[PDB]
Amino acid sequence: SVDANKVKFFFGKNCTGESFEYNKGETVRFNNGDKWNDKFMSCLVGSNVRCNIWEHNEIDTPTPGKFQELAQGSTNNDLTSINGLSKFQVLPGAFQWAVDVKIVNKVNSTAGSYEMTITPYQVDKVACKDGDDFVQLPIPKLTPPDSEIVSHLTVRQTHTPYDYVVNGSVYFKYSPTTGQVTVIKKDETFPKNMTVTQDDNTSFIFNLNSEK
Repeated sequence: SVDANKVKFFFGKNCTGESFEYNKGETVRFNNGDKWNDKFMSCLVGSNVRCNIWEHNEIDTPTPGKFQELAQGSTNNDLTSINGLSKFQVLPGAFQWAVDVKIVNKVNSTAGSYEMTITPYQVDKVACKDGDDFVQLPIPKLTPPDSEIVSHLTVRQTHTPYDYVVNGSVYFKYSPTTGQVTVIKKDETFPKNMTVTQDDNTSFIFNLNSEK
C-alpha cells in the first residue's frame, strides 16, 4: 500500500520492475542524460500528498509543454501520454506549489560562506547556504492564483564577520495554466548586487556578483 502521508514510484506498468520511496515536501529534477529518469512508468500517491509531473519546461515558447498534476490521492498505472518524465515535485497537502532557489558564488571561491534567507507572504523563513540541492519555498494557491506574492530576501554570511550581503525584496508569481513559475523584479523592491535567472521551470538560481 501507499502511505496517506508519503508517495512511492514504480519502474514498470502495473506497479512492477523496480520500487522507490519519497517523502512529502520534496522536489527532484532529473536530466534527460540519466536513463533512470525515463525508467519512470508507474507511481502511487497517498491522499494528503500532491504529486506534480512535468516533461517540458520553457519561458517564451507558445506551445504548452507536457504537464500533469497527479491527483492528491490515486494510483498511476498507465501514463505514457504524460511523455515519460523529467521533473517531479511532491507537496505535503499544504502548499499548492513550491519553488526551488539556490545561491551561486559570482565573487567568492569556496561559496559555502553565504546564506540566503527568504520570507514570502507570512511563510516559514527558510535559510539555505551554498551547499544544498536548491531549497524549496512553500507557496499557497493564493487568491487569485495569478496574483503576485511579496517576499523579503536577506543574504548574510554563515560565519564571521557575519555581515549583510543583500537586504531587499522580490516578487514571485505562477501562471495557473501549466504550473509555470515566474519572478517579478523591479527597482521598487529588487536589489542591485544579486540577480536571479530562471535556470528551469520552478527552478531559480541567484548569482552574487557583489560583496556588501
